[PDB]
Amino acid sequence: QDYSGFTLTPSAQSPRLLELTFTEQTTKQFLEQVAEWPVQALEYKSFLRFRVGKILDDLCANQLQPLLLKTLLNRAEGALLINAVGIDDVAQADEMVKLATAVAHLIGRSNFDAMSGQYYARFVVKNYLRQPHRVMELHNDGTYVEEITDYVLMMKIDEQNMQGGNSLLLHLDDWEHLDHYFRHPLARRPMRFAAPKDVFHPVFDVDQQGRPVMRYIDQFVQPKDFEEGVWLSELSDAIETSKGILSVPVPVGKFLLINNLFWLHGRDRFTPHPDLRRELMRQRGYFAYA
Amino acid sequence: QDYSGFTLTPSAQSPRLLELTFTEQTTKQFLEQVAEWPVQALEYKSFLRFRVGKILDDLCANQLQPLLLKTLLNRAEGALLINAVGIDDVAQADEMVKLATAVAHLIGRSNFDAMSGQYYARFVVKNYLRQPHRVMELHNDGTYVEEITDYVLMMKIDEQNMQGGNSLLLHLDDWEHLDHYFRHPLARRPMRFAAPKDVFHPVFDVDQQGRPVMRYIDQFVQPKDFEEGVWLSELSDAIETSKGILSVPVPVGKFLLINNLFWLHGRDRFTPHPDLRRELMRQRGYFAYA
Amino acid sequence: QDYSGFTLTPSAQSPRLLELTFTEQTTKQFLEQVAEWPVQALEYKSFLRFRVGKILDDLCANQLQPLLLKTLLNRAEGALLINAVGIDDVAQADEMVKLATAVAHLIGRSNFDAMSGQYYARFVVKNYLRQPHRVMELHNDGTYVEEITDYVLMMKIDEQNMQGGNSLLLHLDDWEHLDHYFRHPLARRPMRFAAPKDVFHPVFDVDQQGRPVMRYIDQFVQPKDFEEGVWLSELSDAIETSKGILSVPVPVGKFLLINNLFWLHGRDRFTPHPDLRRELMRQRGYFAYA
Amino acid sequence: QDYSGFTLTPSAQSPRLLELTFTEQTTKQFLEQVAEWPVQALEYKSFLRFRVGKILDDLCANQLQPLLLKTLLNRAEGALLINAVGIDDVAQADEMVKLATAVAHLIGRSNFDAMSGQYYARFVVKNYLRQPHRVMELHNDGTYVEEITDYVLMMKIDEQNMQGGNSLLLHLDDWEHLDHYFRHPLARRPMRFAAPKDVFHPVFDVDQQGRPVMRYIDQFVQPKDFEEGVWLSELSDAIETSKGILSVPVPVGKFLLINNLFWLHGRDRFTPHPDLRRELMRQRGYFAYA
Ligand SMILES: [Fe+2]
Ligand SMILES: [Fe+2]
Ligand SMILES: [Fe+2]
Ligand SMILES: [Fe+2]
Repeated sequence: QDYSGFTLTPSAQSPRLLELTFTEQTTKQFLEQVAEWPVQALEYKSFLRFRVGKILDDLCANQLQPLLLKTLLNRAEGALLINAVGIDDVAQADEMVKLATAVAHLIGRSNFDAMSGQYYARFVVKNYLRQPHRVMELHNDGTYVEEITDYVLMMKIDEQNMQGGNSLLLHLDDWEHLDHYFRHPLARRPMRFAAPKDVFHPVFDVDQQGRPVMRYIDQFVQPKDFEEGVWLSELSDAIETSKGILSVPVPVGKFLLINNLFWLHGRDRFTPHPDLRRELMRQRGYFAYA
Repeated sequence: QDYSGFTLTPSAQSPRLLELTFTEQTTKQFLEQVAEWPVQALEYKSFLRFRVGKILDDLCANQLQPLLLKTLLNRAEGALLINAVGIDDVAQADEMVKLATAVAHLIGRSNFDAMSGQYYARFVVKNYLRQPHRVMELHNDGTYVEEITDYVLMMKIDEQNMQGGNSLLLHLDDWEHLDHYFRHPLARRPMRFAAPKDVFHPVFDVDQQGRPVMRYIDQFVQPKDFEEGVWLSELSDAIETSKGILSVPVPVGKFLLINNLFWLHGRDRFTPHPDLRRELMRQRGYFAYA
Repeated sequence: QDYSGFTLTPSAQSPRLLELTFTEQTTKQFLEQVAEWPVQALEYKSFLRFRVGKILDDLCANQLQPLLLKTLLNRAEGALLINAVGIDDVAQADEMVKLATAVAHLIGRSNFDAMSGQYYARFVVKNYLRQPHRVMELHNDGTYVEEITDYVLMMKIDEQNMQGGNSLLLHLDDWEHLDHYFRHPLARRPMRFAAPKDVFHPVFDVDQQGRPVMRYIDQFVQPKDFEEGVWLSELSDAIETSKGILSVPVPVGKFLLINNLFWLHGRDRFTPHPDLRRELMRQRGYFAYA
Repeated sequence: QDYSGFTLTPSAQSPRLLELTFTEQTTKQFLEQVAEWPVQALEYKSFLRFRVGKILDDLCANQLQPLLLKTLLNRAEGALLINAVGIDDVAQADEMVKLATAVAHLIGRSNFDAMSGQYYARFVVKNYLRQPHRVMELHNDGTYVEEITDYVLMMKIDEQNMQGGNSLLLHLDDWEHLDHYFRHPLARRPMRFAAPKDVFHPVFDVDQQGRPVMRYIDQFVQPKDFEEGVWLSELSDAIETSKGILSVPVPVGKFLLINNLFWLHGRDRFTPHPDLRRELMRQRGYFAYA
């Protein structure tokens, strides 16, 4: 398939993860057509988040939106690494926020983020949970609020003096222990989840066709007793040692966009360096389509 | 396996349907040990329904109850035809009610039946829905009340001048159109069900492992529009013409006991005869096990 | 416009009331294709009401359903007189119920009727509210239940020795006093309505575009005081003396199908005759369309 | 004061009870102007109850309605005996229902009556609670339903071979034991009232100015214990032996209309006679005024 305005190819890590790259021409026209709205105008007026999405999609002859949706909702796939030729440097952070906003608002809506007070959040890492030699464990987002998070978007804004730190991904259908954990008696028992109002939901559920989906994070699940706590500790080990995990470099200017129901994500350890600098932007939300 | 007090063999119709026959000795001892409780005492005091179950199970060295449960809950099976050597005539109707009560109360509890005002009901057929030349369509029981019916028990009390009229059975896993109907967009949409307070639930759902189960009856489903109504009418035809349907003679003194979640049941047409007489007893309820 | 399977022409009474007549060929094929479902099967299985609708629509090359909907929802129209060549005698009552059922279930669903215990009701008139010399006052149906009745269907099944008795119709946009009553302070005040649980709603409301619609009947409105009661009594007189009222003979085998939000209906007086016989069928329900 | 269409004079029993008599001319014009509505039309269409009220009031140059309201709401009065010259015989029962309906619907609305299924009820007495030698104890109406009854209307339709049976009345401000019972600790304690859903309210309350009002009947009050029951039994005796009670003959064609908050009513004993005949009509409701 030859698409209008972008190309599409499988990643080096997995055929489940597709790489979508906007052509230089699409990128220039996009930036020109959204220059009248600074990032602040997107912050203030949520309708402009959808408008910039429409602008990008029209520049791709209305082929982008159905491709995004089909890829993210397809159980066999459900993940994209996305970039635009010519947006690849920390000095273009505003342009990166604009691009990611447009893509996200073609498939749904980005929820309010408590860490920033906006629909997206940016974080800066320089040199117990912020240990460089520790892996951030695989998890799903949104486990401690009532409404389901359908997607997670993570964009690399900057990277300096950085060895390691790849994003880690696990698709449930590549996880060799899924069948063992999904069939356990505890799998579909509602458990308490709390951040530091509590919600109750199981670790596993099923999609419309009956296939397993997952809502799990070690930090926010609150086992009520020994039985639950021992089972969860083993679950954790069975995720973290999986042979199906992907290790994905996210270069500056690219972002991962993944279906949060059947992908888990995390982050690899990295080398400490006095002049290390890593900057990320995230957006999480719900799918909505006509 | 040689069981104590009963034998067990697959039916002529399907390996999914097992035939359990209590030996003559078990039958005589059972009747002796429950003779102090007439059927009326079972009607009045629901604990005696469980007591007579315990009596039958003890006579089978406590092998009956786990066999019943495992067979009814096993997706590959989930149906029994049950009888007792020496109970085979309409004059022993009381003994038949006692036997069926004991078996049912080993796996759960029989619900109140509006047609009789008791935990079981008996009906007598002699010569538009009571047409002999019409098939009673395949359906699940309990579709129009809030709590799920897990089992259906149908016992033949009497049969005279009767050609045809077999019980019809369809296990979902023998139904060739299951995949087509379970994946349709309407399959898991809650629909209104009413008898002649309304409840809302879908036609299809899933068991704990994600496999399809069904709660359907043509008469009590109330489609809200053309879309729903046309789809249900086709569903009906796809059930009634299935090649997977079993045709099971139920002789006097035997009863079918089936898992109402993944078996549908109905009844075949029969020949009119001036001196026809058919008498049935039913019991429906929920599973409960330690 | 030449339609496939039916013709369509304005009535002698008003361009707002269109007459739709199924051709003889459509009628014969329709009756052949629904002969396997007697009226009782429609009573028992509500999905078959939609199926017979689909059968009629397919015979009209799928032109009937969009024509019905557009006519009934069009403010300038909203009423049909409908018949089928060859169905015109009391001996074909079953065929008349089948036809009217098919048409109704193409535009929505007919609600349960307390007078019959079915989705339609038939009534037989032979020789204070059943006085022949009295007009049945113009009204809307469904005024004393919570959910809105969108349509009313009234079919003449039989008529013998009958002088007068036409159906009376008033479209709000032909009512010369609408503006006076819709602007009164009482027009949009919720009032109590009860049949002989009470509901509360105003006599007037507005459609989506802001135009007046009405939910009124003299018998079931319960004014709470002198002010309300005097105003309603004048409203009544202003309806009953309107110059915009239509007088429509409904011959045997025809039925009126009207939008109950902006049409009121009633019935004219008639001559007593020892051997008078009039038989009607009604169906009332809600619109539903994809 | 000379009123238009009626005269007004204090009763022989008490200055608190005024007698209002419609003149012969007002009566004839009233009957002429309401002849198009039989009593059945009033039953069917509650707005006509208010319309006939308007007709009577207009014939009294709009002086009747404010006189009715002021008299019934005035604490010093609150009771009327009402009649119309020329309506005085059982053969004019329909005219009596029309008159009483008009008066009542000028001051409020008559509630549904369970004994008749209509807004008024008629009863016929001929020769333990229906003993002739027993007094019907003084009480307030409406004590066992949630909403307050503000007025009681009792009209004599017929009387034959009748000695005694006067209506008994007690205004709270003529009751010598009021102060003793109103100040008791139990006076304002909510008690259970039930007819043969229960409501809870005290025996005494206060009007807007802080003056005592009463909601009491011996038959429907349900004391919860010895304390309540003994106090109520003494209350009863203190009402029934009061020196303030009025004894009012109600002749055929007249009706009492009383404020049910500060008047109690009952009925005196009477002589048995083989050919006794007494016929009453009642209406009870709430006040409503602009
Ligand atoms: Fe995360
Ligand atoms: Fe059944
Ligand atoms: Fe009507
Ligand atoms: Fe009373």
